[PDB]
Amino acid sequence: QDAEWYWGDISREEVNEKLRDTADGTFLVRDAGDYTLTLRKGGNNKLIKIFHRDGKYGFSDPLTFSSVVELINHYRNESLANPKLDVKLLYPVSKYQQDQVVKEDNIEAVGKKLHEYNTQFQEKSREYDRLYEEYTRTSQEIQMKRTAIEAFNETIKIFEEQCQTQERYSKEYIEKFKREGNEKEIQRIMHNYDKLKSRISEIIDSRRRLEEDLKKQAAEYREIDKRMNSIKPDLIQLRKTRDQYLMWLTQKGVR
Amino acid sequence: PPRPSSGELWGIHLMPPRILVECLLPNGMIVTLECLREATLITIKHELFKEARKYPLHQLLQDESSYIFVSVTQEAEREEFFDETRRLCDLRLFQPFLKVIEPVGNREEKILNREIGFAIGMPVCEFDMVKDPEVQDFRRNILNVCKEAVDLRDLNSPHSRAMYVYPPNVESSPELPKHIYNKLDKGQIIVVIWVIVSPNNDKQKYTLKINHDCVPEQVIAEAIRKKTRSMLLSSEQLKLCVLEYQGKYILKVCGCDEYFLEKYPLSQYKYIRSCIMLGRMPNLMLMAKESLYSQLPMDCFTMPSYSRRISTASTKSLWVINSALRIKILCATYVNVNIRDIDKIYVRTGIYHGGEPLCDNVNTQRVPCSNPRWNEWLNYDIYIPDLPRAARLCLSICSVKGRKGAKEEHCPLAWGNINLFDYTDTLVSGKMALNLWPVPHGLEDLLNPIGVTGSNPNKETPCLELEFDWFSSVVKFPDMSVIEEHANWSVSREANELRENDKEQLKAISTRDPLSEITEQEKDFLWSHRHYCVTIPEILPKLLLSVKWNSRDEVAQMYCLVKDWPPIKPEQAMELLDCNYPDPMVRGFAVRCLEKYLTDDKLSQYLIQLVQVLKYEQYLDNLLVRFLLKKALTNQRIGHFFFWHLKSEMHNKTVSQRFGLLLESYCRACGMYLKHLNRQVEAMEKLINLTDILKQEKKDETQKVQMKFLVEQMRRPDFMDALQGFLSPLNPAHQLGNLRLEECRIMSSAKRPLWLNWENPDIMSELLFQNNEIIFKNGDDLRQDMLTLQIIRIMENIWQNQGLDLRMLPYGCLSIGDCVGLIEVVRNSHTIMQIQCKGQFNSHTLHQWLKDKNKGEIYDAAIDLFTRSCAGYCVATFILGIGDRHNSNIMVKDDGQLFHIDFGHFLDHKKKKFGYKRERVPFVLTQDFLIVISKGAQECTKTREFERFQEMCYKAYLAIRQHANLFINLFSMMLGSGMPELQSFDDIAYIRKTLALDKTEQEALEYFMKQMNDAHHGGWTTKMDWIFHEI
Ligand SMILES: C[C@@H](Nc1ccc2c(c1)OCCn1cc(N3C(=O)OC[C@H]3C(F)F)nc1-2)C(N)=O
Ligand SMILES: [Cl-]
Repeated sequence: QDAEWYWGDISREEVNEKLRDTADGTFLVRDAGDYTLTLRKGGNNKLIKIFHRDGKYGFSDPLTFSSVVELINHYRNESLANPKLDVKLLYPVSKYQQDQVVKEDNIEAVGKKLHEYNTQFQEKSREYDRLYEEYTRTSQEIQMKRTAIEAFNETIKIFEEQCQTQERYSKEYIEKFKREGNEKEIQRIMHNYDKLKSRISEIIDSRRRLEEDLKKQAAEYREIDKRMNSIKPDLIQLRKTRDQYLMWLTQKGVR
Repeated sequence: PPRPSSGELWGIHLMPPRILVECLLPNGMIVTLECLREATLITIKHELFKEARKYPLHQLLQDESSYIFVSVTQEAEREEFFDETRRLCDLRLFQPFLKVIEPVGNREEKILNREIGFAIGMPVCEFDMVKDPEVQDFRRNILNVCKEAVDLRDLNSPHSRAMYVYPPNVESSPELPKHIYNKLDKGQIIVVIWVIVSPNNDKQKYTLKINHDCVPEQVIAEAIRKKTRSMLLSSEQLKLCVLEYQGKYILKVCGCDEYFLEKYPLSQYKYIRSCIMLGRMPNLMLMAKESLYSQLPMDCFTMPSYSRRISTASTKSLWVINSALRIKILCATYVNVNIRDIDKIYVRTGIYHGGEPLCDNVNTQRVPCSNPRWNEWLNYDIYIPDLPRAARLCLSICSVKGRKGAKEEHCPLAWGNINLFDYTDTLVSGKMALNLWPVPHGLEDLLNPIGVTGSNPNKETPCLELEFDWFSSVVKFPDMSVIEEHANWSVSREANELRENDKEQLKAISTRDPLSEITEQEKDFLWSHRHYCVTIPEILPKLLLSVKWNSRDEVAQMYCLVKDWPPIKPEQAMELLDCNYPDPMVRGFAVRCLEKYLTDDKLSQYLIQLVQVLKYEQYLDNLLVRFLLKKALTNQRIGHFFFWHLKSEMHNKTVSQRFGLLLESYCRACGMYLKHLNRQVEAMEKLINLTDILKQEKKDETQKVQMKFLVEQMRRPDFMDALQGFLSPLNPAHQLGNLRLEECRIMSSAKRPLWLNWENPDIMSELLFQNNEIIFKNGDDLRQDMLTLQIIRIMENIWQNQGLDLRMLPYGCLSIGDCVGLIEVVRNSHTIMQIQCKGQFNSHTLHQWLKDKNKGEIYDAAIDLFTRSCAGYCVATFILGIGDRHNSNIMVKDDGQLFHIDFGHFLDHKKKKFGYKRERVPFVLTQDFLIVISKGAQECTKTREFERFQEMCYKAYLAIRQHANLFINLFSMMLGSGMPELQSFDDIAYIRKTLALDKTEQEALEYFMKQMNDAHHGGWTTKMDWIFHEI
């Protein structure tokens, strides 16, 4: 009656995680009397029910099978081709493979290791949540500095247009004041151009300093992204191990 | 790009009292004028031209009136400042400088585009720079909806203009439930008609005993009749006088801008229905029509510049192509991974139809991190003609960490989705460069089908190149007439009453919840009986999942059935718009159902989800976006929250373009309300900046020092002008007048929220509420609280219609930015910890506190209200699974109304952190709450009050279990929002376990009482009448 492909009372959430990113042919049986098969076909978890009536099993009437084990072994060798789906039962997910995660035999040693994995998972989750906050604020600050660089470009363009404007007017009047003999006025137009040119140098230096900070923050963002992509596989594996130790204490207990 | 922060200058939160502004004159000169922080541009201009005479070449300068200032704003825009009455600090300058030029171009259009841009949060000119044809066509084509709504707004003017600005806040049905009708004295309602009477302008009042089903004109008619009884007027003379006051006066809710304009029964209005339930006498005011219409200006819609510009810009059908689908992955620019930890990288691809993959996923060959080169044609198990209209390509650069050897862990790095068919029904062809997005937080799946389509605007991200097939022709999707021809042939090759057992099986499938396990045999049964499903139209969402979307024969036959499908309820139609149903004909049918049957009450109620649903749509131009914008421009109450729901997510770059373009169309056609919304946006920007200073600059400072800084900054005229005389964003009917700075304070709650108090400037404020208090908070994301409080209101509405007075308090909550939002203050409310601290404390402290506040006859009403409200929250919190309750997050009003605050999280959020599968009871009914319900008793559970409370809980539990399909779809429509608690369909399965949908109705009652007995250690008990349910 019991088999590696038969899992028993399993929720729909766990069924989807076993068949996640699997080839066509993977399947599992679970209690709904009746039992529900879940075969993979075109990246979808197709649910095929097995009816029971007077000691007979099958997907649809007529019921030409004596037991559930006979129905599974028949379609494992022969292809389905009842519905018009050209696929067959090939890769059965096993229960004994999950048991190798929890290597301890006594109940006390399982609980001792669970306390260690749960403490490690809390520390790794706290590290991942703080690194995600660093990743988010760095991304926002880079976007803020990128917008500021664009604003500095338009700011410089206006002050450069002001220099070009002064150059256009000054060339007509410089001859007028020189021929008149007003050197005091000529020095004022020249001083105002030097004042405007000095401010242009200060705005260009401000943009150059923020370009260096943006380059530095982009390198920091790349290192935070590298650390985020390295901690995720370790965090999900450490969480899956913890879940197996919790399921071991549930099955080895009063129910 | 949008503004970085609400500061006054780049890298500076507040300007000092005096600041040097580098003014640039048109004669090429530069003047460094010392300007005050809160000085107007007219004063700065006047002082600048006085100093300009001292500088050289002053003779070439013209009169100061013929010039306006222009400068670079924080959004990298060269904004022209036409409105010279604005203060220097409120201009959002990048650097302290102001260029002086003559006004050029269309002044009216540039002012309007500045107003539109300020409301959006980004410049309008950036949309003109977008080369994508879909974006330019969306701006041009959506203008027909804009003028369609504006034409009807000025058709029956001035009445139609008032209907838009102040729409009638009414319920979805005029029928009243059993408990509401019994409260009315023999089908009648008592109401006080307050009025400011000329010449002295005094506040007069008079009682009215009228029928509840009277329309607003019939209320006016009976008010004149009672007043003219002493005068003894004739029947015809009275009837003629009534017609004059009806046509020259209209009713208004005292204390708020809510009017009774349309002919609806008086009891159908929300203010009246609430007054009957609470047992309060309504207070109305006969405002003169002339006074209301004079304040409402005419809204004009000028066609935009981009609409009046000249346009910038063989065919083969899809069913003619006889080859299979293949997509080549060429190269990626860069990948952010560690070489020492990550072994190799590969692009995982998949063809999807919303959520379900149309074919098996095909991956590229594994290549190293340093050399991301593939140039591989990936063959998918799908025939090109069989691809549906909503076919999409989902891809992501995945990693592999084969360090353990036995188990190789794969994780995503950057994702990107492409619509296989563009907005003009053309199949994609040639080369395409796609910039990828970061992986959302918590997403462990290697592909993100729920995510938005299109390239990432931030080009400093991984760029993957692709090359689609080219059959020497432009491939287009077939027409509806071509699709209908193939459907008739499919039916003809296959070729009256149906058996009762088959009809009962179909009935049972339709009543099942959206995420119920649909069997393959059931799918064949539904597809075979596809034509018989017209008699029971509610089974359409179940039938559509059974349709093989990767086959043109079954798709074409379904298209004909959708075309002539009977109409369905608006709640059922919302199901067909989530991520699972992306087909345009399915979505079009659902929008058509909402156009005819969805009322303005339900549209406002489920507006949060309908705005999020726009993100699942493949294209910018669609029937849903046209329907929602049409309703936003014809109703200001819908339009106000529609604006704020889109504004809040503008920071998110995945929706910035879609929401920004939609906000541009809304702001251009809303009219007068754009100026009111700008006043709200400017007030919220000052509050963001004020809180940012208290968190970064005054971080390590005392409360006394922070309060001194808070008052000093608020007392300045720039802050007073912006935060006084504007409409409340939590409710547009309520308005905020002068601030009460003595009552404002920094709260001791998480993220130091700012308490704000405004005087209600309404002439009749004393009758509804004088103080409009709102808690502004910047730090935590209040999108979860918005969804929880919205669902509590829907639960309350369902219970009220069934005949249950479980008075819930869904207080106002609205997210307005990146972790920025507003919370409505409940007047005369205190936490359990605050009540216990007044008094060491005993279990009877909460009951003794209620005895002191409610004395005499109002004691029984307080205990009843406490029990009614407590029963509602005990059921609502259990079903949703909110964060664990404690004394500091449970509040009780003076009259006894119990309510919950600070939800934060919902569903099995703590399951991924701890790993314990258990449906918790968040609101534990401790002895403190049981003593109040039982009116002071030692044996609290063995009382008639607790037995009535138990019945109240089982009634509300089954009420939500009956309408469970609505709540499952409301959560399913919020998956794309990007919230950590709701991302995959496995998170929604928590409410299925609490509502016990797989089990029978009797088993659900036995389950609910067992969950309460485990948390409260006994008390709840079974009944013999539970066995008689239909199973
Ligand atoms: C002053 C007086 N009145 C008061 C106090 C707090 C709230 C309130 C009224 O109105 C009821 C809605 N409300 C919601 C929240 N909050 C939330 O939901 O999150 C945390 C927290 C606030 F800080 F945001 N806080 C309130 C008192 N009891 O101390
Ligand atoms: Cl970036």
